[PDB]
Amino acid sequence: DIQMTQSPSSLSASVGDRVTITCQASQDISNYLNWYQQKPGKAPKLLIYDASNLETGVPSRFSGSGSGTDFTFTISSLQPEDIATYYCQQWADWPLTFGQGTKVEIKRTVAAPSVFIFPPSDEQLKSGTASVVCLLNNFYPREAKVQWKVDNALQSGNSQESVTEQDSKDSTYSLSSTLTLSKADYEKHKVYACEVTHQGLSSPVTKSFNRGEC
Amino acid sequence: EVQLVESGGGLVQPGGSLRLSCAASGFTFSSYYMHWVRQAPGKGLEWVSAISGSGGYTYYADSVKGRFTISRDNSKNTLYLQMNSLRAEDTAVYYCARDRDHAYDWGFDVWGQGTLVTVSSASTKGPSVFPLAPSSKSTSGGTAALGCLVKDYFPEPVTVSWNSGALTSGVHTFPAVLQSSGLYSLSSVVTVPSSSLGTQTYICNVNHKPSNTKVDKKVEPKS
Amino acid sequence: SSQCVNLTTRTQLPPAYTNSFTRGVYYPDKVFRSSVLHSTQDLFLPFFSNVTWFHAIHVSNGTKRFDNPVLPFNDGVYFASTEKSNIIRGWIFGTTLDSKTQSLLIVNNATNVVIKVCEFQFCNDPFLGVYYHKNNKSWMESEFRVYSSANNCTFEYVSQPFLMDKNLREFVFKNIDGYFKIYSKHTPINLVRDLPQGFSALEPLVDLPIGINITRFQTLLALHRSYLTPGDSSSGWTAGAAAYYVGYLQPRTFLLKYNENGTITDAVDCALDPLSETKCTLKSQPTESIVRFPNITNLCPFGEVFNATRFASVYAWNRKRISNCVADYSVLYNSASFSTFKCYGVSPTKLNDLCFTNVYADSFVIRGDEVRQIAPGQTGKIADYNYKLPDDFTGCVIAWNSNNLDSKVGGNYNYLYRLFRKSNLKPFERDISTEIYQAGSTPCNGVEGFNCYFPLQSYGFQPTNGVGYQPYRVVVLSFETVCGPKKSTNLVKNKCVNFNFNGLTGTGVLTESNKKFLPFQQFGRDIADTTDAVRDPQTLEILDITPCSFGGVSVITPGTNTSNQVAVLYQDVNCTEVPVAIHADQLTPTWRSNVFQTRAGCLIGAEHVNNSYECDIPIGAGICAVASQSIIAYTMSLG
Repeated sequence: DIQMTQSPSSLSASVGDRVTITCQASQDISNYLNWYQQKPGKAPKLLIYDASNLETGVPSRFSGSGSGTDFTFTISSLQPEDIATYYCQQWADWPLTFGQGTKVEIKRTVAAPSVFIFPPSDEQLKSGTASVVCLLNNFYPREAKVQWKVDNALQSGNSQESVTEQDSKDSTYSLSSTLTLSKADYEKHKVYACEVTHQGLSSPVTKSFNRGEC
Repeated sequence: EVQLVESGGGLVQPGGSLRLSCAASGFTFSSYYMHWVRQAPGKGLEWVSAISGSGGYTYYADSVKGRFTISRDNSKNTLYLQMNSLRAEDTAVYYCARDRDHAYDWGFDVWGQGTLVTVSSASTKGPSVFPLAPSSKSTSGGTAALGCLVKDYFPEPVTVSWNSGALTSGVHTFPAVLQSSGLYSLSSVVTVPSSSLGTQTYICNVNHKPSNTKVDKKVEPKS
Repeated sequence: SSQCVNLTTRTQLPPAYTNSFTRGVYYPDKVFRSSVLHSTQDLFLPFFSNVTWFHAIHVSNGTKRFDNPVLPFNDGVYFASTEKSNIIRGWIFGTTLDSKTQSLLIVNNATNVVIKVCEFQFCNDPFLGVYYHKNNKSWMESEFRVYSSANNCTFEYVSQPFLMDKNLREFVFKNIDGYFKIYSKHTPINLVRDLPQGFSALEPLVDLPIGINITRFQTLLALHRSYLTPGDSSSGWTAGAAAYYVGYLQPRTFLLKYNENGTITDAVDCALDPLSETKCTLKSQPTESIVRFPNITNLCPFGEVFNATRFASVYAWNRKRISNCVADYSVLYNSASFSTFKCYGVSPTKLNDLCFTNVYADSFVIRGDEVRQIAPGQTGKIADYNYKLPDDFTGCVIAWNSNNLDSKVGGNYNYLYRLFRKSNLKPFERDISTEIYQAGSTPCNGVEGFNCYFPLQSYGFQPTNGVGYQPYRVVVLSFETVCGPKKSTNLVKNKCVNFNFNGLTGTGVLTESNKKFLPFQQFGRDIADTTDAVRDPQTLEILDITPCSFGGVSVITPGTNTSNQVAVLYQDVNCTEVPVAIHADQLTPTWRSNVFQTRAGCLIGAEHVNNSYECDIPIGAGICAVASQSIIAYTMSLG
């Protein structure tokens, strides 16, 4: 077996910057290394093979080198489509192991997310599932706290989260939080509102809903 | 065009057996090295098995040694992946993987798309489509959000749109996450002008291919 | 060389093809062994093999003829003949037998044996003169008419005659490893024409250190002056009285049966037939060997570390990566200067036939009292805090007396060892930690006192100290580039060979392959862990490994006690003739009569019987099996 403890686990930089992601090695594999590009939810693709040679149809901004136990590889200029997680492979004989992963992301200007609340309709009333999604769309960065309160009481453990991967167009994050609830709790509760903590927001901007459109 | 369609993926109980099919087209499947690779849900990739010389030979992983068997076929040029005594860690999306190592190129060939494989004791459940109306008083901005929402399904995917035929503005997509109830939960939103809500009528395009469930749902901003 | 005479006639006599019976058995080794079966691959005459029914000289009016031919030596020669006239006197061996090459000579007279190896020039028909000494009424040798030149003799041997005293004398001539091995045996017979049937384990006469290439021979005869008359007549000599019979040894496999006297009584060739090969499989085909190791490397720098003038302390045990060199372990194992020699996984011997990916060298100095605890799994300050051997260590540990090295007049206090460490060193770990140890709750900050102590103490190995107190050097060899001796031989394809690659051994046929091993794979295996191919060093070429010509050999035997006739089962082959009979020797691949293709495979020779019988010995597909004094086959009945 061959171990490659790629560092960092994840890094981010601005558009056009030079990015170094470390592939180490175990035992003098020389120049038998191939590179892989893998976008979220997409099939992996080669990026560089033989540790120096780009494949056909590959951007010239992708380049790698090295031998022995350290392999440099550079992203000369970050691009909005460079959004992906890249894998360094072990092409040494006895082919057992891939890279543990290096995730690359974009620095962006902090942006407030457009907030909205979906009240459960009669069909959820018919279904009995009370779902409220307080929208976080095109916000940056992902460290942004969504505060949930019902009837002026702070909520915890009764909400769920879902983090979007990079957008191709704007590269900016997106999130949905679902304060799950059953119908029974819904007809015996009144006040529903979501708070979102965000740098660009002076204060967490609230939207409040009450059953019966109040 | 070279195309590696996969078939045979689905739900299997622990310790079960399955044969995966990867039809190969556009090239000589009987003369090119061909592989299998697996990638755990949300985790990295892991090598599985390969046919050293298309038409013969063998090559297994120790993590699939004895437990799992690889095989190919001639003539119709199809690939197989025989799984035996499956485990929980075996759960992953699987790719009928490629290869050109025998020639001067030391890398692999094509990358067909690859299909999910899941091992669980739960049962396949039809998706529960839920509406997501805007506020009748929604004037917080020109952007108005809706999602022809799906809940309590297994597995992904679906699409998103709304409301009855001819108001195509504002396409956006959102990805799903697993929820604690044992069924995946998916959401998506739409960024429409606040004028185009309920007078003119867009389409809801929501379908789940395993269940072929298509529902055209109606939203007038309630009352 | 002597002046040569033209005696051979233009008329040629054709050679013959007859059987060797079971003659030509000789002892493979001089090690005394008794009641043991020994398998060996060496040069022999197969049973029933082709031996030529030669005539050395033949008289065909009074017409007489003389035709003494010339035969090459190849690998080895077996000779025997039935003659008491002593006309057959000796032999010549070598490559061309001219003055250009060193050649051996054996001389025998009525007095003793004389041996010399000079540069001899041999005539086409060498001979010696003999005459009747009528006053003493004795046949006596007259003159030597073989060589007039003899220069640069490198060996001489003197002993009693061995070929002197219907008279069958049987001799074996070999030249192996610089030794000319001569095996001799004499037997009176009651036959005239042919070589008699039966076995005769032929006795080892003497081994002679000659050491010269030999590719051709010719028998030495002593011709009477009667044919040396100026005409073509031999008035007082039978110009046809001499005939010789020679067979050629071939590299074959043999099994030797020993008795309780240590004497060989019988032997069986595995190449006689499958019927014979059955007994080889049950104990009741390859022709050559090829050896190839990673080559083009220098010697390993053992002296740079073993014979180092200065040796480091025990806590500073070193790493030397050893690669791209050849290693000789005999000088290390057999040095008389190493008191401790324990190897794990590998044997102390035969290390020079093994190869390793990488070797690490460990060296230091400790006292005699510290020699004992140097072993895997030991515990102690050295074992826990200074140096921990892995439990799964693969290699050797070496310790020995190094007493007279590190003393000085005025006190030598160079070496130190660790007393304090919080955790044991991992297998193959280095820690250079020398922090001021804290033995209490107050942080020492490099200041000592109560509960603050210096973790290092100087040995000061003193010559006047006790024997155990005295420093003895210790070495550990870690085994992970490096190989034992042997220059790689060139490769031979499409021939059944015994191969030895980079520490891996096996038999088969080397041929080109399309299977592409990964750039660092050296060997590859298919299912059932069969070494399918190997990648050739110094050329990075890939060679396929194909077994020699198939089918599993399962013994279908009634038993040796009743009769020696059995049948052969070919499980999954069509009626393809053992790969089109590549050998075709051994009674034409053992008669290659009736051919009966079954669902269990293809069968040769055994009759198929229409009616069915109760099963006796199954072959497969419903057919079992002696009757009509012959091997029989029939379908099994169900009751």
